[PDB]
Amino acid sequence: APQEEWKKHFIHTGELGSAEFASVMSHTTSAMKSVFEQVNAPYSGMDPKALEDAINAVDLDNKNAPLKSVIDDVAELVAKNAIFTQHPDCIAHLHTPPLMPAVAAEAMIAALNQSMDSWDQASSATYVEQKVVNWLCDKYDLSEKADGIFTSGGTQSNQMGLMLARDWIADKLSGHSIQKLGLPDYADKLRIVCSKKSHFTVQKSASWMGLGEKAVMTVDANADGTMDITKLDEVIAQAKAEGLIPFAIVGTAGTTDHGAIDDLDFIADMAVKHDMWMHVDGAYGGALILSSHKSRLKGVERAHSISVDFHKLFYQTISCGALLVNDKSNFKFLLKRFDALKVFMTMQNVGPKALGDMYDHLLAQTLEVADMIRTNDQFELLAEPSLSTVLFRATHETADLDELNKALRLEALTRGIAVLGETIVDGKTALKFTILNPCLTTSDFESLLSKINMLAVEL
Amino acid sequence: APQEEWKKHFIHTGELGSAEFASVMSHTTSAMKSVFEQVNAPYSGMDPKALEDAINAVDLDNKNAPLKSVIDDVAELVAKNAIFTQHPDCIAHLHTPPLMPAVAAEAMIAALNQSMDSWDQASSATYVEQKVVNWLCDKYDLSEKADGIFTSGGTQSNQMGLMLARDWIADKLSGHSIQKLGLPDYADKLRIVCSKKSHFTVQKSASWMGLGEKAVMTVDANADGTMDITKLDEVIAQAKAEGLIPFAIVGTAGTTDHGAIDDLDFIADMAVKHDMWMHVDGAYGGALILSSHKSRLKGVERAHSISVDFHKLFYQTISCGALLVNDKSNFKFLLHATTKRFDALKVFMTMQNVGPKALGDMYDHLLAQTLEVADMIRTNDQFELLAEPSLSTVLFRATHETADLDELNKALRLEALTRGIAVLGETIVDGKTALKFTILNPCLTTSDFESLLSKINMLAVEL
Repeated sequence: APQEEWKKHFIHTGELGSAEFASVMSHTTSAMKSVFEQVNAPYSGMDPKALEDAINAVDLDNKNAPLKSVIDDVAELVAKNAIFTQHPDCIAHLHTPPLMPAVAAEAMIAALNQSMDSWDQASSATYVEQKVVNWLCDKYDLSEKADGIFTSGGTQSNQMGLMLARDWIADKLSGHSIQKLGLPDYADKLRIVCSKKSHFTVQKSASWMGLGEKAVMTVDANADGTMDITKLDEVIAQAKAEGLIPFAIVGTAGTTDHGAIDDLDFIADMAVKHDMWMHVDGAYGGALILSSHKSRLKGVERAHSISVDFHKLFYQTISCGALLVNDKSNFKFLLKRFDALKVFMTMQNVGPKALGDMYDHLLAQTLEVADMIRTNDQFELLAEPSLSTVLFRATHETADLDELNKALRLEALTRGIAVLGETIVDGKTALKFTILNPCLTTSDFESLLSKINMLAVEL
Repeated sequence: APQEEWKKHFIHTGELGSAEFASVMSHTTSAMKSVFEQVNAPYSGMDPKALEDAINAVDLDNKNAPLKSVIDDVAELVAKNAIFTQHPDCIAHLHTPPLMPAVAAEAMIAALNQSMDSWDQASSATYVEQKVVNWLCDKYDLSEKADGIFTSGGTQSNQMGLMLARDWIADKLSGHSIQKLGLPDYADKLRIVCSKKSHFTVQKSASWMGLGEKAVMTVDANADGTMDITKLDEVIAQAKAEGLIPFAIVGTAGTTDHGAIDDLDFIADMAVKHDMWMHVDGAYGGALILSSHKSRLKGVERAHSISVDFHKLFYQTISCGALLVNDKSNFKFLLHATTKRFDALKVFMTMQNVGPKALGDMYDHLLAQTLEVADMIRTNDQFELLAEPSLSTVLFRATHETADLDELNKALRLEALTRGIAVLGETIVDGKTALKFTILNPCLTTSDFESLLSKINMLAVEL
């Protein structure tokens, strides 16, 4: 009935159909510009309980306010108190400050609202995604039978590559269709091999697909975080001696805490020797394929599958991930948002070389930051960097450092002074920088170390 | 290292830090306005081979062009040749024209780039998501113990609801942790009961979680698309009598073709009698909770789990879905996506702006209009109505005294698409090719439908 009133809530084609659209989006842009301009820390420091109370009090039933005012309210309450990856002291996790071409692509994705499940919901988008996927297969130097699909991120990609592996091995061993029949009777013997430092989405993937955490067999890691190749075949051979069936092996290209890259070529050799599927978790370090350091990923091009997550080191907005396969017939076992537009635009604008130069810069800078910590007597460096993470702690001659560094991390977060990672290294609490922003200077790091020390002094 | 030239590629905080950002976004908003203004059909009608060739020819290596020109190029090649859900003649699928508040929300989501997996990556966002979840649990009248989480949409929500059911039943029967141990030895007996018209993500869900398509036990559907509850008790009793373990049942609130709503209350009573998990797939008709037709979902409040797709009839941009559970203790099975986006902002903004009553009013409208369109087809000798509508879909076909109708209706559907005249659904109804309207846009008029049927007839006359 009052359809004329409803027209303002929607975009329409033809003359004047998008005037309100342009007005509203111009308004949202200015609102966000004002937020960014007034940000002076990674977090506002607002009491999380007070923030929670104010959000909980918001009226979602009888407010019915003009959209521009709802945008102002969200700017003020939501945006102002968010975590600003764009601030130099937000430096904890694989949580990327977004690239401009991805933020622009999102504006077009939203307005078009294409659905990737069929051509007639995603005409030009279907071809864009395939073009990006084709280009990706070329960058990782995959075979002529290679293909890929965009997913929600590294988690869904890991789960998909491993679920492909699950169906692949059952078909191999006994021509058994898991898709039609469920898991085969020997499923309880199947085992996925991975490092102690691989992402927990390996165990989670195994649970989801019905094998359970018990299906995951770990191999000891080295001290730099890499899988220990001198133990690998032994773990596989002992399993087989016990009647177990190692069917998949996960090589990690960029561990979450160390940024370690497994020996992919040796892992690929093991996959050949023992007839396993190699899945490469390239969520973090897969971006190095564009850099001067591509050689560290040698063996990746031999993978059965590879998870690539663009919303980490490619700086794309969440979600943006792909799963690649060396042989697209493996997609037979399996027989949605336009996130590929982000990568399509990025590569035309910033381009792959620039991205690689950024990563070269990040690796060098991370070495420099380790050196800064090493020579600073209020800190202790806890590992030598492998990629763009730094592992370190505040130090004191009498204080209980586990206690100090846990308190430190949470205080810095709560006050909005810095957003720092926290892990265990060698049995000790470590703080973590995950350096992603390629525009930080040594003075940023110097100021960051000083903020952290000033907090340590008070605890 | 050219850190000063890289600066242009990123937003920064403080004075002048977001100047380029504003300029680029304003450019992009302008480019989309131009696109929308020049759009005059659901699809441009460009030869798909030509469009694919042009897209494949794009340089992703050595172009390295200024961002505004790349934006111009994508507007020209990608946007201009997209499927426009905003055009009245785009009317095939559960593919929604986006609500303005969802589009504005995406701008803020993209700029903040919060990651929902932890508070220190999503500080205000975590509470926004929980607020919206709590609100949803109210709207569906769930228990004091209810909770939910946002997902990528109906597929992920279906898979998660049924995976929870899978772990729930192993825990109940033998205290067996599927999380820790994998499927129990009796897994081969487990069965999920659904109708012949349920979404195929039930079978796909079963395949993903290790049970296989053979785990799905289908029950006959009535002609109107609803589950036939006539033999449902006996089908379950017989399965159990054979040593099978029916552990979950899917009630569909809005089937894909008919828009039929299963008798969710009786399914819930089956689940009490037979000790099963009832999962409600409300990806389509879950939205009716806000309308005058809420009564049709009676029984939804008793579900063990409910999937809700906001990017369908709630008009949110893809992705925007959630899975609700009546007892949050059931989430314990999940506890050992990661990186997930702040989609809940869309609903949070939409309910402040449009609000639930206005959406309810839109749905009342859509149900009435669908009946009106069915009537219009009924009294038009050029078409044959193939089902009485149940929600916002209409099933019909072009008719002719001698022509092969299966052939005619197939050809006109594909031709309407490739010429960009209309985006129409196609299905099978009583073994006959049917065309389909999925009416979603609440702003369409009688004259839109008259002209749409006229456009279709003219295609038919030529075929």
